[PDB]
Order: sequence, then C-alpha cells, then structure tokens
Amino acid sequence: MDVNPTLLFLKVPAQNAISTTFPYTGDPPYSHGTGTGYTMDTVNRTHQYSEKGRWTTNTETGAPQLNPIDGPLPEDNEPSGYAQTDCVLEAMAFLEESHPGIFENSCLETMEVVQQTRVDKLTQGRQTYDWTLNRNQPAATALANTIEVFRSNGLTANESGRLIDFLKDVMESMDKEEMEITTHFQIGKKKQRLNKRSYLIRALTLNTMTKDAERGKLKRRAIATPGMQIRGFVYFVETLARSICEKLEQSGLPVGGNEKKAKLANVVRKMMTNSQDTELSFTITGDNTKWNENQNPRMFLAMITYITRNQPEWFRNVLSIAPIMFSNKMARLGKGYMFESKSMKLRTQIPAEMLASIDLKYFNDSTRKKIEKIRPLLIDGTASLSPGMMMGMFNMLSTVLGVSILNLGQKRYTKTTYWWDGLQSSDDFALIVNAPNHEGIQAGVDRFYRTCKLLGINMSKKKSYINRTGTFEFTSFFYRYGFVANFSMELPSFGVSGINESADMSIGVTVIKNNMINNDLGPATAQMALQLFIKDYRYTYRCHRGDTQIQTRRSFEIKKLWEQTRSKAGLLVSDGGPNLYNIRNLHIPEVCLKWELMDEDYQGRLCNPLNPFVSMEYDAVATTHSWIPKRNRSILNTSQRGILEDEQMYQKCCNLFEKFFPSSSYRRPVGISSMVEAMVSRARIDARIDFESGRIKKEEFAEIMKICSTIEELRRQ
Amino acid sequence: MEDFVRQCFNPMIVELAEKAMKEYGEDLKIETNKFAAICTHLEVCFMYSDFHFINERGESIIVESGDPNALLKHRFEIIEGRDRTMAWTVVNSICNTTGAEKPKFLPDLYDYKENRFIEIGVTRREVHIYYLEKANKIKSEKTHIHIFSFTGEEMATKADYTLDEESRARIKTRLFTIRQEMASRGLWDSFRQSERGEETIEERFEITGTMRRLADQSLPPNFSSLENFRAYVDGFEPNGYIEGKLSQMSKEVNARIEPFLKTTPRPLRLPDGPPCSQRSKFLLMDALKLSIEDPSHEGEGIPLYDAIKCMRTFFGWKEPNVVKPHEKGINPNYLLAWKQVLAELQDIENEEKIPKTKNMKKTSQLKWALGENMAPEKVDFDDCKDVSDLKQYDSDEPELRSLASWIQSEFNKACELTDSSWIELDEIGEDVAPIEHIASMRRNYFTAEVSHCRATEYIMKGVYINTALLNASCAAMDDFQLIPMISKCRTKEGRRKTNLYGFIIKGRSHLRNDTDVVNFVSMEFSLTDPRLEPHKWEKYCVLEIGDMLLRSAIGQVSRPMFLYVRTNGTSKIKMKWGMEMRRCLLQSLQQIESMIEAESSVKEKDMTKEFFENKSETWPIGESPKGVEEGSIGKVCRTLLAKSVFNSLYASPQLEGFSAESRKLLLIVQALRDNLEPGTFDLGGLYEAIEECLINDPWVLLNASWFNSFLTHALR
Amino acid sequence: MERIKELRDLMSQSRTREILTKTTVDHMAIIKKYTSGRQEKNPALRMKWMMAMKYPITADKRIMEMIPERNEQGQTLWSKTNDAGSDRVMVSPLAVTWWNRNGPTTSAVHYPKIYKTYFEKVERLKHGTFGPVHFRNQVKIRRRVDINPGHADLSAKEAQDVIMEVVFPNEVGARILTSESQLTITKEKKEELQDCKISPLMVAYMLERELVRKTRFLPVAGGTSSVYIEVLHLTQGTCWEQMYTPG
RNA sequence: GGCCUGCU
RNA sequence: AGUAGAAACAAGGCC
Repeated sequence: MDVNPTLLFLKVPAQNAISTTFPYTGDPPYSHGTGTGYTMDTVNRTHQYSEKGRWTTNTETGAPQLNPIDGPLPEDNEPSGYAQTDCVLEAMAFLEESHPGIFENSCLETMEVVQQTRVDKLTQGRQTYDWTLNRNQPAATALANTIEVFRSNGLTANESGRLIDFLKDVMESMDKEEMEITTHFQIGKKKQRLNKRSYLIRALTLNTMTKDAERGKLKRRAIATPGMQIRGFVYFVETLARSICEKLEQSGLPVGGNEKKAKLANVVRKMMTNSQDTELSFTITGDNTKWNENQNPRMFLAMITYITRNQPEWFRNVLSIAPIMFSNKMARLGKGYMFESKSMKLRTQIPAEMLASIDLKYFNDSTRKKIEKIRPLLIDGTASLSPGMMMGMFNMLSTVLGVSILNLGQKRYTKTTYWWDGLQSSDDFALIVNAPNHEGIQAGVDRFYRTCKLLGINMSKKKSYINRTGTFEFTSFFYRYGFVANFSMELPSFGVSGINESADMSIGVTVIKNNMINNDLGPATAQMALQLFIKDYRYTYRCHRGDTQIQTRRSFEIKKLWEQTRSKAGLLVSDGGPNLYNIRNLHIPEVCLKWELMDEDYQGRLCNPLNPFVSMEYDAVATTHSWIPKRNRSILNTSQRGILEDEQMYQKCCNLFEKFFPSSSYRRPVGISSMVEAMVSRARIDARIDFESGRIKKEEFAEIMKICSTIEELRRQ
Repeated sequence: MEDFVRQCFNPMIVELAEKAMKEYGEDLKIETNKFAAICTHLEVCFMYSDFHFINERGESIIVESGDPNALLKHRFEIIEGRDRTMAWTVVNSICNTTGAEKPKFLPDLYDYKENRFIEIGVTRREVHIYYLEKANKIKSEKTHIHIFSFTGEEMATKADYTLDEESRARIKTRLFTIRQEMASRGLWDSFRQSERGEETIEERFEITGTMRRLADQSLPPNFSSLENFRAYVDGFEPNGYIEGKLSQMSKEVNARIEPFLKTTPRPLRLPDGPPCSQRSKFLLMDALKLSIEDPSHEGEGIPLYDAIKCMRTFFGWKEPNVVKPHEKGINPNYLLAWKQVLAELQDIENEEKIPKTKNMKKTSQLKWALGENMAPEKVDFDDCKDVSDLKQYDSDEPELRSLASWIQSEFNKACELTDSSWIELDEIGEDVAPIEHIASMRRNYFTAEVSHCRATEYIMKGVYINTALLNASCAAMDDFQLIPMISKCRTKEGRRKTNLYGFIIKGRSHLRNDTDVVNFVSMEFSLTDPRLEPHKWEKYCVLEIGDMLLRSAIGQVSRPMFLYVRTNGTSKIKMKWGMEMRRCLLQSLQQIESMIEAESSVKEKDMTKEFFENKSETWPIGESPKGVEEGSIGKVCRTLLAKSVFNSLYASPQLEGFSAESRKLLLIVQALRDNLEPGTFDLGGLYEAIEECLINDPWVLLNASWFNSFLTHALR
Repeated sequence: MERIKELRDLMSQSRTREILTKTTVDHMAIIKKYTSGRQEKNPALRMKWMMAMKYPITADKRIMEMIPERNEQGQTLWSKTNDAGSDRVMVSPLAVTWWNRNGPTTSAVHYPKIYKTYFEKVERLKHGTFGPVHFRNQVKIRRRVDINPGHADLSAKEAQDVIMEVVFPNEVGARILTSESQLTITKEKKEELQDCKISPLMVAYMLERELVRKTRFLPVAGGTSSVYIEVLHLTQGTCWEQMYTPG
C-alpha cells in the first residue's frame, strides 16, 4: 500500500475534509531582506494597468502623475484602471435609489462623529510613518512628534483638543514656506529646515515594507503605512464608509465571521430556493485580481462628492481631503539593497534614496529593468503612486463600490430575464446569478464582468469558478448546503500567546472555549488541545507540576513552594500546581477555579496588591503572575537614545497628574489648560473645601496655597 | 481692531479670552466682537469678585485692595473662565460640599456665605429682555442672576443686588467708559448688531492655498477645478451612461464560461531535474536508538548522563571511516568532529559531576562545519564601489529537482505502528459531565490508536530538538554546545525506556531577526547503507562507526552501523514552530472527530466505539498496484497525523502556494463529482499557478503526485 | 500637601517644567502612550525566546528591598539593571515564585468582591445539575445574544456615567443622571461602597464588569438565557446536546 | 584584548 | 560549506 491522504477525498467530500488541505502546522513564509523590489514592482505594475491615461506634472510636488479616469475602454481581459466617472456616479445614484436616504443619514452620523472627535483618537493605532524621523513609530509617538513640531513652528490650533483642529493645523502647515524639524546625531540636536516642497513630499509619502507570516502565497507582498497628516482624514472617511456599509445588506466587511456566514446563508436562501422550477441558479466564487492597483483615489473622491451632496461645505471639504492626498501620495521605496562581493568577501548596504543615482551595474536583469522603468517617477527618494491605492486604507469604500455593482443587478436595472445578487468583501465575493437558461446565466455573468471593468474592478479568472448554487466559498468559509467547520485556520492560536502566565492561561482556555462554540471544536479535540496547551505552558514558563523531577532554572523554588503548601490542588499551574481545567471549566478563570483550595498563606502572597510585579477578550484575575516582560533594549546603541529619558519624564508627570486627578486613568482627561495649571487649580479648590469642612486646617491650608502661588510664579517665569 | 482690545483690557483678561475662544475652535481674526464680549464678561466677573474678602464669619470686608493677610477668604469663587473640565470640577466639588443644587449650566461665580451660584451677563440691549432670556434658559433656578448693560443699567432677581452699591457703580462706570471709547472709534455700531450672531458658532473647515491646488489636480481629466467637479456631481442625473459604454465596449471583454468535464482536467506537470534530497532536520525512518531502560520521566534526567549511559550499553565501536562523502565539503572535518565528540563524552564521564550543559572546544573542524567567519565583512558603499565582483545578492528561482521515490516510502513508514508509546499527555480536571466522559472515551481511543506511531515519535523528536536548540541559542550565543538527541518511550510491557538518536553541535546563535540562521552539526546513528539511495544523502557525510548484532533466526546478522553527519541550519521562527509540532495531533484527531460526529448525527447515538472496535467502515487511504486500498478509522487517523507531521517538518512557501492553488482545483473537481455543472473562466491560469510552486521540495512534489493520482482515480 | 510639594519639585527642573507648562490636558493621554517600545507582532516567539534568558520579566524597584538578591541555593532573583525606558528593574521568574512562598501576606477577603462575577460563575457551575446527553442533529442558528450574566441593562456610556458618579463624584462633569433607574443604582452601589479601601480604579472596573451589558453574535441552539449562553461550549455541539441546569 | 545589544 | 529562496543569514556597532 502506497499511502495517499488525497484519496480520502474519494469518499469524504472536499468541504467535509477541507482542514486536511491547510498546512497550518508549519512555519509560515517570512521575508528575509529588503522590500524595495516588491515596492518597485507594485509601482511599475499599477502604472502599467493605467499607462493609457493622461500624464501630468504636479505643480506642488513637481512629480509625474497618471490619470486613467475616463480613459479608453479596455479591449482585453487584462487588469484595467480606466474607471469611468459617469459609470461610478450612476452606480452611486442607483445605490441611493434602492436605499433612499442612506447617504444623508450616514452623512449625519459622520458629521456628529467629526464634530465630537478628539485628537487622542489618533493614538489608537499601530506603526505609523513619523515624517519627523522618516521612520515607523507607534501611533502615539508619531502623534506627539507631529504635535511638538507644529507647536514649535507656530501651528497650535491642536491645543483645542479636537481632531478637526489638528486637521486644520495639518492643512495650514501645507502653506508654510518652510518648516523646521529636529535631528539627532551620534549626543545633541540639530535644527533642519525643509522647504514647502520637501514638507509636501514628506507629508504625502507612505512608508513601504514587506508582509510576513502570509499563508497561502508563494511570493512575498509589499504593504504600506501612512503618515500622521492623512490619518485623521482617513479616520473620518472610514467612519462615513462604515456607516454606509452597516446599512447595506450586501456588505460583509464591517461584521464578524458568524455574521458573514449568516449573510451568505440568507442570500443563498433568498436566491436559490425562491427561484422557480424553470429558473437556473449558479454561484461564482470570485476573487478580484490586483484589487488595490486598480482603485484610483480620484474615483473615491467622486464617490465622496456624490455621497456628501446637499451637505455643509465644511463637511464636504474635510471628507474630500483624504482622497485628494491619496491621489498625490508618494511611496517610499524601502530599506534599499544589499550587495555582495565574493572575491573580496564583503557586503554593502545602499539605501533606496540612491536608486535614482546608483549605477545599474550591480543589479540583476529584473531589478535593472524595475529601476529603469521606475526612475522617471522617483522624486526625492520616493516614487509617485497616483494611479491607484497601495494597500487597503479604504476597504470600506471599496466594499461600498462592490456592493453598488452587486446592487446594479436587481432586475430593475438589468431589464432582462437574468439577475444577480450575493455578498462582497474587499477583494473577495460570492455572486449568485439566476436566469431561465444557461444562455441567460452566461449573459448575466458577462454583463456583471463588463460592468465591473467599467468601474476599475477586475475579476480574477484564474482564482474564480462558477458552479450550481448550493456549494461555494467565501473568505475561506466553505459553504456546502450549510457552512462547514475549518479548524485548521484556528490551529495557530492554540499555543501560549506570549503575554504572561495568567494572560496566557486565560487566553488559551478562552480560545479553546470559543472554538468549541463557533468553529465546532469537538469535546475530545478540546480536551487534547487543553492537555497540549498545558504541556507547552509548563515547558515555556518552566512551571512543572512540582511533583515531577524535571530540573529547570525555576524548579527549586517550585519544589519548595510545593512542599510548603498543604493543599497542593490550589496552586496555580504557573506555581507547579495540578490542572483542574475541563470542558465545564473553560469559562472560569484559574484563580477563581482554585480559590477555595488555596492555602491562606499562598492565597495572600499570590493575590497581594503590594506585589512589585503587576503594573480576543479574556477574563483575568490580577496576580503576581501578571508581570510585564522586559523590553527590546536595543535603543542604547542608536542616535534615538534620548527617547527613553523623555518617556520616563512623561510617565512621572502623568503619574503625578493622576495623583491630582483620580479619574485620569479611567477616562482620559479633557481640557485646554496646561497640566501644571490644572493641577494647581485642583489643589487650590481641594485645599479650600478641605479647610472649610475637612481634614485640612488653617495653617497647612495657607502653606498649601503658598506652595501653589510659588508654583504658578515659577510657571509664568 | 485687536490693538484696541489688547490696549484697553488687561493682558490677563485677553489671554483668558483667547483661551476660551480657542477652546471651542473660534478665531479672534474672524470673530472679533465675540473676543471683545468675552473680554468684557471676564473683566466684569473678576471685578465683581475682586477686592471683596469675606471676614471670619458671615459678612464681608470691602477691602481697599488685595492685602497680605491671614484672611485668605473670598466672598465669591470665580467659576467663569477657568476651563470646561476645571469649571465643572469646581462646581461639582462645592455642590457636594455645601449641598447646593447643581446648576444645569455653568454659572459665573459662587457666593459662599449665602451658598448660592451667581450668573453675570453684559447686554447691549435693555437689561430686562436679556434677564428674562436667561431666566427661560435657566430653570430650576435657585441661582442669583445679575445683569448689566453696556449703557450701564442693572437688574437682578428679587431686585436683589448681592454686591454693594459702590462696587457695582465702579463696574457700571468701567462698562460706560468702554462703551463710549469704543464708540469714539465707532465699533459700537458693530457691537450693537453682533450679539445675537455671537452666541452660535459656524464651523469653517475651508480648503485654501496648497491643499486647494492639489484639490484641482485630483479630478477626472476633463475637469479644471474642484468647484466645477462638485457642481457637475451635484447636477448629475443618471441617464443610462453604463448601458451606452457597455454597448461601446469591445465584445472581447467577456467572462465566457468553459465547461469543466471529466476529460477536461490535466495531470499536474512536475519539475524535471536531479532527484530531490532529504532536507529534514533529523533522520526519520533511518534513525537508530540506543536504549538504557531508565525509569525516569520525560524531563527527569540530565541529557548528557543519559547519552553516556546509552552509548555505554552498545559495544562494537570501530575506528570511524568515511563511507559516503559529502561531495561538496570536507569529510575529514566531519570524521574529526565525531572523534572530538567521543573524546569530550569520555572527558565528561571521567569527571565527578555530569555538567547539565557541555560546551565544545572551538576547533578548526567545528569552526568550518558550523560556519564561523563565513559572513562577509560589512562595509560602507563608499569604500567598495570599483570592485568588479560587487553585485546584488543572488536572487533567482530555486534549482529544479525531480521527485524521488524515497519520500513516498518515508511517508509510508511514518504511518505504521510501533511497539512503543510516544505520548503521555498532561492531566485534566476530573470528568463530571456525561459529555466529558464521552470526550474522554473518544480521546482514549484516539491516543490508543495514535501513540504507537512513527509520526508521534517524529513529533517528540522535533519538539525536544527544537526546544533544546532554542534554549541553547538563547543561553549561549557564543559557545559550541553538545546536545544529545533524547526521547523517552513506554514499552508495551509498561517499562520506561530512554533513546539516543545522536548529537547536535550548536554554534554561535546571535539571532537578531526571526529569519537569522543558527548553524549546527547533526550526527545520527543508523543502519541504512548510504550506497543504496545516494541521491537522498546529498548533504550528508556518512561514516561507518560500528557493528550491531540484532536478534535474528539466521544466527546473528552482524550488520554495520553508520553515522550520518551533516551541517544544517535553523531559525527562531523555525525552532519556535518545531517546538509546537503537537498541533498535528490536534489537526488529525479534530478531523477524525468531525467525521465521527457527522456520522453520529444521522445515527442517533455516538459511534466512536463502533468505528474503533467493530472496524466496520473503511476509507480510501492509498493505492496498491492492483488498485485503491481502503483502511479502517485507525489507519485514517495515522495517515492524517503523518500528513500534518510532514507538513510541519517540510514547511515551505511552495507548500502553502500549492495547497491553496490545488484546493481551488480540488473543489472544482468535487463540484463536478456532485453534478453541479461546474465552469471555469481560465483553467490554464490556475494550472500555471499550481505548477509554479512545484520546484524542489520533496513534500510538495509528493503532494502534487498524490493530486495527480487523485485526479486519475476520481473523474470516472 | 504631599502632592503639591512633588509638583513643585517636578516644576523645579527645566525639562519637566517645560513638559508640564507646554503639555495641555487634552494631550495628557498622548504623552502617556509616548514610548519607544513597539508592540510585538509575534508575542509567542519572543516569550519562548525571552523565557530562556536570565531576568526576562520586569518589576518595580521596590523589589530590591522586598526580595533578597539570591535565594537559599544562590540563584539570582533580581538585577539592578533598569528597563529600557522605565525605572523598573529586570528580574527573573524565581522572584515571582519566591514571592509566592516567602513574600508578604495580606488578607484576600476583598478579591471575592473584586471579581464577584467570576466567583458567581464558579458557584453557579458548582451547584449545577447535569443530565443525559442527547445525540441528534443540532439546528444551530446564529443570533445576537447577551453574554454578560449580571447585566443591569445599561449601555457602555450610560453605565460609565454611574461608574463615575459612584467612584469619582467630583469628576462627573456636567452629566446628571436623568433616569431614575440609574439614580437608584447609584444610591444602592454608593450605599454598599461607603467604606471599601480598594483603590478607585479597581472599583470602576468592578462596576463596569458588573453593570455594562455585552452582546455577541454566536450560533445558538435553544437556551438563549444569559446564564445558558455562559456554558454554551458545554451544552451544545455539532451532534450532541447536554442538558444542564445552571445553579 | 575586555565591556554594550538581539523587534528600534 | 550550510540554512534558505526573488533577499537574506552565516553576528552588529563604539573605542
């Protein structure tokens, strides 16, 4: 016998054994070196799908830009970026007609959000391209650097504390002849001055990198991160787009997985069964080829202008600035290139900024051609990327366009025996087409494809197939007369997360529980997952049962703690205690599950607020095991070594402020008063009301007021 | 204009006015009358409060000026002009302390002795109208409203004037002077009219300057400005534009559906070239074990002492010599490294205490085998520009390799049972629910059928080896460490046994990125001659190290004993994922239990017991020369476990790409098998997408061969 | 008194004085998140990698006078090297376990009140009664159900208002509890929290845990009661239903 | 030659 | 050499 697991599909249908086809038990593919080659490929490719457009020289950045809107209609089935303004506007008009008042209500909601949003909202994000350092920095750090630079240059409307005032400062900075930033050298500081054009290019640029841990692809991809000037406009546009999407039944982007499955089941039920005996029904499991490279921000501006019709001009402007900036966006090429010399046995690193002047003798044919083709678009170490979006950032608005295309087939607009419906989430869709005959089915499919080509959307004919309704696929959800469980996609989440002992335990048990609830994880499979998770947990944190004689760095303390305790069933697994978790206990925290079994000494030492250790929703009880792991500590060798002292001092000031304002941690403070002013005013009023009726009496009240007076005198000085 | 409001009003007052306006986003440039009104309000409130300190008990001194005194008391607390947060904080605090009714709107001041809030307003119109306006605005009104006018007249509730006559007259005179002086320039004209407009604020987000010009270059080609585009969109009317250009568009833009029939699918084309070679981190089917029968658990022991004991149980060592050379490295270095390991083992043995972790001397042999000083020197591009060989890093397609028969036989062996149990899982809470008992019974069936399996032994080997390698790499980034390859099994009789597969010499492991490579030298015992499938041992240097006398009926065979020595490398991500190979059990047994539960719904009772004991149902799990062979549930469990284990051992981007692009085709074929009239738009594209991933990975090539076999047997 | 002298001390130095003078209250949050530390993209890999180091965790500097530098066997429990951008020191896991066997002890009577929802779940599971498991095709339909058992029927902000009123009376702001239901909730939870020395923030998170209702869209079959959604993992499956009566 | 760093 | 696969590691930098 020659074992062949694939032959298992000769009896078990593919959807009922699809988990076998997911090799999610091995390491995912990772990018090793630069991501500049991928960025150049993306720029060249998105400029190739629109080469028949109009070429312009931007008067602000002096950069070449390509406009394929209202370009020649495609004569082939290759990817196209020549979207027609009339077609997009008409699709929006029909989408509004089928859902009257959708745009107006969405605009009202977005207006309320815009008028009530604050700058602090921009701190809830991951790596953002800080232009002050030309580097990816956390959202809060980049926001703080931008605010500091604006205040230094004289743009202080952000002091109002409203996000829209920050956007006003962002726009006002565009009209400044020359800005000034600070640079660190290998330590002190140096003031550098940027012209208007340089600041424009730095504010319009997106930093590129390579995407790691990508499952299901042979070649690596390039992703992008925006700056801080464009993120507030993007936030408002995303608010409007999500408001629109929530009111569309053909959109599944803003909802969860189970909601996606419910929407798909509902549409299948409404399409197939209700179809009469003579009507044929088919399902297309479509993926869009080069989705982002053919999404032109000018069409997004057109959609925004249509949606915001009959609205205040300020709202239109603030929601239009984002597509305007993405239409002029620049892409930073990336890390650069590494060269090797075998005879002399050395290696060298060239930054991407040199690609505009480097001699092409060091590159392959592929990279030489990429650089030669992209050089015309290179402006100050960055490439023009006008033709289309780099990666996402408007997934909601792209889904809105896709849902408009889906809604254009209600049989009111086709005016033919065939019609279509379905679900679409950016770069993926399921399309149910009903028509009385195979001729009608194919005519409907052809019209849907051709209308997609008229809006800059392309159907991937290699990754798409059409069968009879009842079986299909959507975002790795395999529907076969009902969605089937795919445990493989969830398998990578069955180890120790890496937060800390208590958090890891809680997260593991909660993940097992949730996959039992949603993803049909079996009882025996759940028990085995629990056992394996506990084994990996003991082996990762060196917390073995203590009765065992496994020798580790942590084993002496665990053995002594084991011997000390009388009731050893109350010890946490991190303290070398037994595992009491089972199918009935997956929703209970370990501390509470073992609470009545702990010894009073151990219980008090573990759950002590005085411990110096304590500083996907999972419940966790605070214990000494909620420590925080160490930090990277690679800062000490870089020029940016002064950030650590600044962080420490900021933490000191914020801790003192919390000491003054107790609720500073529960709800974020609001107010334009400087920190010192607010603290001093609070101290004055508190001492006042305490002296009048409270702990304080006259002499120490006077002393406190004297200290406050000198504090304010020092503030003014 | 603003020169006026700055010259007359105190810089303190104007600064507070600027703070108040910029709090809500107004601009003194556009709304000047509002700025002046705020300044007037703040000054009136302050001078209402100023110079009037309450004495010991309830009554107030109208002091001549701010005096240095122990009586820091004030008849009023100034809530106006602090901040939204601070003003409301003061309001809440004093309301809680004194119990006064909370004002729904921010008041101006709070009088302590009478314990009540006071609202002060300055009016260009007559006082009574403004008073009744704020009376209707302020209901639940226990606060004392006092209203002044720029012309001067006064009013208040109950005709009650809290402030004394002289201070109010001073305030009146100040407002009077402000009004006539401001009129002396004539701005009183604008201040008469601006009152009603000031109260409401109009938001003024406008596009100007640079961002305006950019707005004119972000439109369709036939538009010259954003105003024109916005007007066009506002006047846009749907007039069948989509249909017209659908008619104009060429008919070659189509999605013609190609029927997918039995004769349509084509067998996947596999790459041609030299046969593929073993790439795993250790020998899987060729490994040999040295046993000591140690009653110690999975980690209860010192690996080096266990290795020494396992090597002392075997006698028959010979002067090692090269049998199958590496053919691209130095074989003498491998031989000397093996002898060095032997010498270091003897040295460890002779000493008193067995070290838990042993460092290997960095000799020339291990220096070559572990790749030290191999990385090129990092230089600045300015210092190396004219060097002829300077060029980009070699970035080409991996060399093509043909599929070999050894991988399929290896997978066959990985699915067979053994006479040892390779899994003892942790404990879990005692079962209290009937479903928990059912789960435990099903789990015991699974572990009974899976524990004695070569795939589980491979799982244990990989987990142990990768854990040891990661811990050694982090602990000793500079020292060459010797790590014995140790596993522990349960014989069928119940006795415990420790097994030694060989040794790993780990080199320097200053791993910064997840892809940074740590090199190591693997030395594994075996009985399989390398002269039978040399293409499988391309990167191994195989020595002859001893002889074995294994029990056989033909006297005793006295077979040889080779040592496979090779250089390999691993990564932090690779090591981390190899430390989690036990998810393969989860995948396999989750599929098995999903099948069991699918069959248990149709038959209204659990069917794990019948499936496992009765051996009733069978599934196609392989093909024999006569045809397709089917096996019981246990063989299916073992086969899926081996598939997952080899996915983990032979992970590669090729595997992921092929898995996705072949899942697509398999689902198309399944739709065909269900009579769903499947169709395709570009099948050649899908095939070329599947075939681009088949380059050199033995596992991926074997999977492609399996898919071809499935297509052959399917579609009939 | 103790706060204002510390404020003066911080205002004495030029750098902290500038930070306090220029930083507005609105930006207070931003500077609290200002950090060079980047969030980890692969936490599991680092935790498996960091746990092999000496001193892989961090602790307050207080540990230097609360825990000895070495235990009986001579193994280091903490080091004097500070974290990257903090005053905290880097310490080993032996410092944790040591604290769990020879550290200070306190009365844990408050914790059953702190995490009282979790203890309620514990006791409801303990007193529950099981029954026969019925194997049959489960028609699990996906519905939006409330997960929080002790829901008081308050939204996130509507409940947060009560939280601020009961925990932070003077920081409530301009909001007045309009509904009499919220008012009586405030009365009762203030009556039971007259003197409970635990810090206000844990009280706020207590009351968020207890009052705020939460919804989630899950595949349910039968039940639909808030206490039955708690053990959905234990009462439903693809081919089986476990009859269970929570206590 | 020693020390410093391993996501900055 | 080895890992690996469209670009990298095979330690980095400061005296």
